[PDB]
Amino acid sequence: KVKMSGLITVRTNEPLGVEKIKEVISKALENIEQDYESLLNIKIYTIGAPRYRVDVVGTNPKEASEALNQIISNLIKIGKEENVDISVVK
Amino acid sequence: SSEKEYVEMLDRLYSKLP
Amino acid sequence: AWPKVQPEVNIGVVGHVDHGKTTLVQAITGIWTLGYAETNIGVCESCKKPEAYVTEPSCKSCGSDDEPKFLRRISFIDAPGHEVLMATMLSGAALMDGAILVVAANEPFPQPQTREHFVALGIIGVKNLIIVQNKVDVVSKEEALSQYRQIKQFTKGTWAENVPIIPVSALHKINIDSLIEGIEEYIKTPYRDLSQKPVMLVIRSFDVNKPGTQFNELKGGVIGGSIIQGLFKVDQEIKVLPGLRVEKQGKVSYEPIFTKISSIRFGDEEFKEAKPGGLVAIGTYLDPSLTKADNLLGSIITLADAEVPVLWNIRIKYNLLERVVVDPIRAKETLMLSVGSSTTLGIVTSVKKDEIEVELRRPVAVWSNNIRTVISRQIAGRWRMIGWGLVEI
Ligand SMILES: Nc1nc2c(ncn2[C@@H]2O[C@H](COP(=O)(O)OP(=O)(O)O)[C@@H](O)[C@H]2O)c(=O)[nH]1
Ligand SMILES: [Mg+2]
Repeated sequence: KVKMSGLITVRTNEPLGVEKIKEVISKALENIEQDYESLLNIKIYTIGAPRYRVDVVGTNPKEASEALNQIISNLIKIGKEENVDISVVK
Repeated sequence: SSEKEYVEMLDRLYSKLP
Repeated sequence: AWPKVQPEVNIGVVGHVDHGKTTLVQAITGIWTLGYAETNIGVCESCKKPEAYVTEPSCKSCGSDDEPKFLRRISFIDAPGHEVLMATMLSGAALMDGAILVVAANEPFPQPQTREHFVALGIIGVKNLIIVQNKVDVVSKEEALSQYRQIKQFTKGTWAENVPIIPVSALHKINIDSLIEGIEEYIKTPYRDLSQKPVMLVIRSFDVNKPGTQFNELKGGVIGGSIIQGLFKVDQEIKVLPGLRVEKQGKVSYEPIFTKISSIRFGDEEFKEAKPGGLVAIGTYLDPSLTKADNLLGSIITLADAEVPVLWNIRIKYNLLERVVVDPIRAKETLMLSVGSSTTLGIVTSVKKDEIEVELRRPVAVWSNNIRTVISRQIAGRWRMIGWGLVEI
């Protein structure tokens, strides 16, 4: 197995707040398995808001890092749509 | 709120002090 | 058999440091101490006073087996700092419907702090006072009675002229029942106008999510504060004011943060609504990023539709105290102004007479005309309170 992790920043002033954050993330995860068949599981959690960690676990190093990047790409793009500011931390 | 009133409470206190 | 209800009244505990305020509170509530403790209050209808008054569903403490009658639930305000307490009531950050002035029969009356505390209660109009002569156990009755006369002598000619005096021994928990009887008699719960627009001062804000919490389980930020007026309910749409600091290029401004109340809790008890009284814990939908580590401390909360002035500049009809917890206030000066639970620096533009103008570094929400503000100035590197006033809209 291989684990690719990413570190991000997430925040919103939306009225639904935390519920809006969950909506963006699940929408970014939808059907990720159908795109990368080698994935076993993914976990997105807070490590002290606004910081969250995205851990992608699978059997193919390349597919895992591609999935990680697609998830992150989906998060930023979809977040801009729902007024949820998401960016990658260096 | 009278002295006599205060005093009675004061006696009650010392009467329970070990 | 007693019901689980929110505290309905706030009682401040003041007096010079080391006189027994925290022990007293602990002797009343059984809780050790902004310090804050709550306690139910009942009365054994069969028994005799003061013993008939209790803090728990039992009349054995006075020789009876009847279920005592529930009266109400009260909360106490007790701080470890002398100046924090002064800032609390002088700014109105914490609602006080009454107060207990603690006096140690041990030392001479009145001490320096005990003195400032009395002028404060007068300033904020807290009429319902009970003076508690404490630590009587370490003095002779002759001594006890002497100070009594000194106290009565001090209250003579003042609003506190007829204020009752109760001698107790917080340490040995003696005459605590007489004090309870006193509280029920002199510090009655005030009438509350529940039609006023809901206003809550934010004193704490937390992110209760433990690290590692899956995103779907993320909880909204929690707000801790004191409801000043009105009735808050679960599911109400509310907003945080001034709100979110926003920078658009050269313009900086503050935007109300809209959210919703997901839960209401007093201690370890939850409710569907909250009226004034006690300290409340409010769950919301807010991004935890905004509430973590008391980041909203100093804000206020109200219904999303409330019309509330948020101003950078304010006018304050003021008064200077006789001592520093006292030179006049002059223009071009930078003072610290405490409005509610917020504290903001600001420079004085004008100074005409019993009135001033202030350019605030951060704007404040004035949910009503003539709200109280504490005025402090930096002395020798530390900010000290030197006056108080009313903000005029
Ligand atoms: N003899 C005596 N000591 C007391 C009593 N109440 C409190 N104390 C003691 O006096 C000190 C100050 O009490 P504390 O509760 O911390 O009061 P605070 O400093 O006013 O908030 C502590 O050392 C207590 O043990 C009392 O009724 N009698
Ligand atoms: Mg203390």
